[PDB]
Amino acid sequence: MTEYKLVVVGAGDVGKSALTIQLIQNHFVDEYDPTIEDSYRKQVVIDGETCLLDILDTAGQEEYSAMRDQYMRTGEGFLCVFAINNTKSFEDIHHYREQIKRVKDSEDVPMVLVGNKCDLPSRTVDTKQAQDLARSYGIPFIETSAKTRQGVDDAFYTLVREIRKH
Ligand SMILES: Nc1nc2c(ncn2[C@@H]2O[C@H](COP(=O)(O)OP(=O)(O)O)[C@@H](O)[C@H]2O)c(=O)[nH]1
Ligand SMILES: [Ca+2]
Ligand code: NA
Repeated sequence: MTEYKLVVVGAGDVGKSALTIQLIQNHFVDEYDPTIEDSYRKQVVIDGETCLLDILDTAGQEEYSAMRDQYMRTGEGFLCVFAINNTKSFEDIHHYREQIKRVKDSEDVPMVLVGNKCDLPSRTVDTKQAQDLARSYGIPFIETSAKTRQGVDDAFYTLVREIRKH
C-alpha cells in the first residue's frame, strides 16, 4: 500500500497529540508527555483504498530547530491545528504555513486547517474566520474534538485526499 507521512503542527496545548492518539489508539488523553520518538503507524481504508498512516507529532519540539525541520522534510502532508478557544493559536497559523513552505521549498504543499477543541464552551474563533483563512490558502478546514471524536477521522482522511490530488 501507499504510506502517508502526515505531520501535525500548531501552537502549544492546541491538541496535536490528543488528536494523534485519538486517531491511532481511539482514546482521549487528559495529558501527553512528548518524546523525540512519537510517530504512530496505522492501516486505514480511505475511499476504498487501503493505506498506511504514519503520524508525526511535533509536540515539544522547539519553535525553530533542526529536528523540527527534519520532521517536516519527511512529511508529505500537514495538519495545521489551532484551538477554537484560543485566538492566539489561530493567529499563529500563518507562521506554521510559512515554515512548511520553507522546508518543503514549495507553495503547493498538501495541508489542512484544523480547528480543535470544538467541544469546549468558550469559543473565540468562528468557523467563518477559519474558513476564510483556509480559503486564502486554498486548503480545506475541518472542525475537530479529540475528546468527543467529532471530525478526527475527517481531518486526517481529508489530508490524505489532499496528498492524493497532488
Ligand atoms: N476538551 C478538549 N480538550 C482537549 C482537546 N484536545 C486536547 N485537549 C487537551 O488539551 C491539552 C493539551 O493537549 P495536547 O494534545 O498535549 O496538545 P499539544 O501540546 O498541542 O500536543 C491536554 O490536556 C488535552 O487533554 C479537545 O478536543 N477537547
Ligand atoms: Ca481513532
Ligand atoms: Na502541551
